[PDB]
Amino acid sequence: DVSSLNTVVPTEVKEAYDMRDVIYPVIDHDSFFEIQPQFAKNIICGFARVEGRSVCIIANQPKVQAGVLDIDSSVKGARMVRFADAFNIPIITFVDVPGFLPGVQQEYGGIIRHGAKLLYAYAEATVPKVTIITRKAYGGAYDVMSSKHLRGDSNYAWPHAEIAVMGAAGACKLLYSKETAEQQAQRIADYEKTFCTPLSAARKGFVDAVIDPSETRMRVCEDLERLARKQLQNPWKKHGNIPL
Amino acid sequence: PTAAEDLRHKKKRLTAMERVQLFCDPGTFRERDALVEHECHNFGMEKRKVPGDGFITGTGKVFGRPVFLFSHDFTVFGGSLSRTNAAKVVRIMEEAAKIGVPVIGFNDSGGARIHEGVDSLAGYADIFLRNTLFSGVIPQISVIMGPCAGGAVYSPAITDFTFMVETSSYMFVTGPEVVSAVGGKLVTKDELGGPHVHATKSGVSAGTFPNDIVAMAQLRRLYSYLPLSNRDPVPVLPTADERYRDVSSLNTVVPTEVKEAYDMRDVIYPVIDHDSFFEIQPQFAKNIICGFARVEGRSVCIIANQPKVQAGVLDIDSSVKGARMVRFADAFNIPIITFVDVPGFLPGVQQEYGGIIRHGAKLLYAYAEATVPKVTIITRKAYGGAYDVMSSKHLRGDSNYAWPHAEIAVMGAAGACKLLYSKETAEQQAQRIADYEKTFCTPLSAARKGFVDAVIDPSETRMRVCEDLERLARKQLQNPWKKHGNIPL
Amino acid sequence: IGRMEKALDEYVIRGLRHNICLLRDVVTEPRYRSGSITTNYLQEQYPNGFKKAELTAEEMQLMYEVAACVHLKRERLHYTQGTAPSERQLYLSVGAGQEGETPVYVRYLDDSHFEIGASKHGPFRKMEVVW
Ligand SMILES: O=CCCCC[C@@H]1SC[C@@H]2NC(=O)N[C@@H]21
Ligand SMILES: O=CCCCC[C@@H]1SC[C@@H]2NC(=O)N[C@@H]21
Repeated sequence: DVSSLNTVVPTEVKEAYDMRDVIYPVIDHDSFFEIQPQFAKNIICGFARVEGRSVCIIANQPKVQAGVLDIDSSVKGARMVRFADAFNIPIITFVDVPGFLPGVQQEYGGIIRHGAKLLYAYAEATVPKVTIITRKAYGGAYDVMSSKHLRGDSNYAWPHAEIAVMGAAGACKLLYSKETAEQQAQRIADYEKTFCTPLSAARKGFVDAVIDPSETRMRVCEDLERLARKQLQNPWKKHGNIPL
Repeated sequence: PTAAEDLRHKKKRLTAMERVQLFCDPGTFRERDALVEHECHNFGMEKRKVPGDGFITGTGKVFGRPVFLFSHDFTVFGGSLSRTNAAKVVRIMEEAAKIGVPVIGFNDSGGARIHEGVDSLAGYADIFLRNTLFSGVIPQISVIMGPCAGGAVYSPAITDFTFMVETSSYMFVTGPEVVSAVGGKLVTKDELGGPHVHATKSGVSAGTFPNDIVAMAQLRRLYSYLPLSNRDPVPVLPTADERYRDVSSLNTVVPTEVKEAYDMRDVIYPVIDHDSFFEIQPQFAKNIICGFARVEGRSVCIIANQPKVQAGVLDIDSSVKGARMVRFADAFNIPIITFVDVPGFLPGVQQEYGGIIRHGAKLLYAYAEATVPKVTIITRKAYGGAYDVMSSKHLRGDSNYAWPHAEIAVMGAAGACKLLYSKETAEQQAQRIADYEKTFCTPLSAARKGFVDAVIDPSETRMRVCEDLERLARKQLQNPWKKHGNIPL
Repeated sequence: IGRMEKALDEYVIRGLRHNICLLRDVVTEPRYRSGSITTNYLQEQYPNGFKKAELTAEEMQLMYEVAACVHLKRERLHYTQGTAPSERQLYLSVGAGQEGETPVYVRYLDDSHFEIGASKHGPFRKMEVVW
C-alpha cells in the first residue's frame, strides 16, 4: 500500500517539495543508487529496482531552483539516457518543470546546443518508457522530458497537473494587446482555470489517463511487465550526428 | 447504481462495457483512453460533446495472456467513426504491432459520421492500411454484435475470422433503400444481410452464436488455441490424455461396399484429444470440414473431406474455405493434418461459367506454398487432380499414409477401360473393368512407385501421428526470395 | 441390488440409445424393493407411456456441487503456469428460465479436494471429486 502519495503535492502552487518523497514509495525498499549526487542538484538520476528488475530513474526536483532545466542538468540527463538505452534498461521519468533558466550567461554559454542533447537522447531511445506528470509542464520543457509524441509508451498525469504553452500572465498579455486596464484580475484567473489543467491535454490525447496518486506503483509494475518484449528499430545509419 | 443502462437493457441488448467485462478476466481490464471529444464545430455539433467519444479501448488479459481490444458504442451517436475515434484504434493496433499481441474488436457502428465530412473517410483509410500491413503479423478476430453498414464493412473482411450474433446483427455494403431506388425490389435488412445469409450464401461469416454470453464464452476458448504473435511458438497445454489410448474402432469405420457413405467425424474424433474440436464455418460447404484441434496438448489444423455430403467432391466454395484455412494456419506456424477421400471435381456448366479453374487453383497454391509440417492420410480413394491438390507427397509433404483398402488411380475404372480399348469387342465391360480395378485400383501400385510411406492398420493412426508430429517439431524450410507471391485471385 | 444400482451408472454407452433408464427406475422403485412383484407389474406402474422418476432436493444439490467442482477443475487446465485462480462464486440454475438459482462456492484445496459451501463466509464441507 502506498497512500502517502495523495498528500505529497501541496495545495499551494508556490510551495516546494522533495521529489524523493515521490521516488522512494514507487521503487523497492532501499534500492536507489544516485549518480552524481552533488552536481546539478535540480535533476536526479540513478538506478533502482521495480519488482526485482533494474530500471533507470530521471526526475526533476522543485526543491532546487524551482526544478528548472539548465546546461549541466541537460548534459547529466543526456548521458544517463544514452547509457541506459545502449544496454536495454527501462526508463521511468517524473516531470515537474516551469521552463528553462533565463539569463545572458546561458546564451553566452550555448544553451541551444546543450538543451538539445537531452531531447536527442529521449527521441533516439527505443527502450520502454514510462512518464508521470505530477504538477506542471510548460513550453519546450514539456516536449523535452519524454513527451508522448516522442514514441513514448505510456504517459500518466496526476489530478492537479497543469500542461500549458506558458504561464498565465504571458498568455493573457499576448492574447490582449491594449485591452482595458485591470484586465489582470478577471482574465488571468479565468485562463488558468480553463486551460491550466490536464483536461485539455487529456481531450487532445496526450496523456493516457488521469490517475489517483495511490495507483502509481500498480500502474508502473503492470506497464513494465507488459512492455518486456518490445522490438523497435531506427532507420539504417552508420551512426547519428548528436549536437556536441 | 445502474444508471443510464436501463434504456439499453430494456431493448433486450447489452452494452459495450458489459461485453468487455464478460470477455476478459474478472479484474484485469485497464481502459486506455476515456476523456476525448470530437471537436467538430459544424452543423450544430458544437454542443453535445461526449467524454468517451463512442469507443472503449483497453488492454485486458485472457487466461493469463495479454490481449488488446476495442468496442463500439451504439448509444453515443450511433457508433459512427470520426477523425478522432479512429485515432484510438490506430494507436492500439500500432502498440499491438510493436508487442507481439493480437487484437479483437466488437463492431457495432451504424455507419460513418456525416457531420465530419471526409475525415471519416480518412479514419477508415488509416484503419484499412493498418489491417492490411499487420495481417499475418498478429492474429485479428472480429465479432459483429449489431448493425454494420456502409464502407466500414471492409475492415472486418480483411481480418482473419469474423463471427456473428444471431438475433440482432447484420452486415452489407449498401442499404435496402438504394436497392429499392434502383432495382425496385423491397427487401428487409435481415433478408439482405442477416447472419444466416452470410453463414450459408456468401461465406463471409466464420460462425454464428445464439447469445452474447455464449459468444464471449466460446471466444475465450478460441483464443486459447492461437499463438500470441508471428515469431512466438505454437502453444502447448498440459493434458492427461496420452498417445497410448486404444483406438480400435477405426478398423470398422470404412464400409466394405464402395457405394455406401460414412461420416468422416468418426475418423477425426478418435485421433484428436477428447472434446477438443472447434469447427470453422460449420454450415457452409458441408462437403469439407475445417477447424482447430489438439494432438497431445498442442494445437493443430484439421482439413478433411466428407463423403456424407455430395460424395465428398471438391467445389468452388470448398476450395475457397480450405485455401483460407491453410493460408492462415501456415502464416502462424501451425501443423496441418489432412484426411483424403475425393472422387474428383463437381461436374456442371454452372461451374465453368463461375470459374472453377481459378478457384480450384487456390487450394493447390495454398498447399504447395506451405512450409509447416504436414501429415496426410488416405482412407479410401483419391482420383485425378484431386489427389494432387489434397497435399500429395510430391508437394514437399513430410509423411503420407494410406489405409489397406485405399485406391489411388488416374480415374474411375469405366473411363480407363473405355480409353484403353476404342472399338474392342462388345461385352468388354464385365471382363475388363473388374480386372483393371483389381490390378490398379489399389494402393500397391502407388506404394511401389513410392508415393505413400507405408500402408498401416487403421488402429495405429494416433500413434503414427503423435510420433511424426513430435519428431517434426523443428523443421526449417524456406522459399526463394520474393516481395510476395501472385496467388490466383 | 445396490451393486446393480452402482453398476448401471458406470456403463458408458455412446453412439446409440438404450433402455438403461428404465432398468434404473425399475430397480430404484420402492415397490420393487418391497420384496414381491407380479407379471403385470410394468404396465401397472407405467400406465401412459414411460416417464422417469425425478430427483429429490439433496440429489439435485449434490449434482450442482459436482458440476461446480468439474467446472473449476477444467477451468484451471487452460491457465498458464502459476497464474491460475483457486476460488470462485458460481450461480447454478437448471432450465432455460433459471429455476432455483443456487449460489455455490469452491476452493480447490488439492488436486481432488474442494471446500464447497453456500458462499463466502459460510461453513464448508470438504467433499471429493475424482475425474
Ligand atoms: O513573469 C515573469 C517571470 C516569469 C518566469 C517564469 C519562469 S522563470 C524561468 C522560466 N522562463 C519562463 O519564461 N518562465 C519560467
Ligand atoms: O460416370 C459418370 C459420372 C461420374 C462422376 C464421378 C464424380 S461426379 C464429380 C466428379 N467428376 C468426375 O469426373 N468424377 C467425379
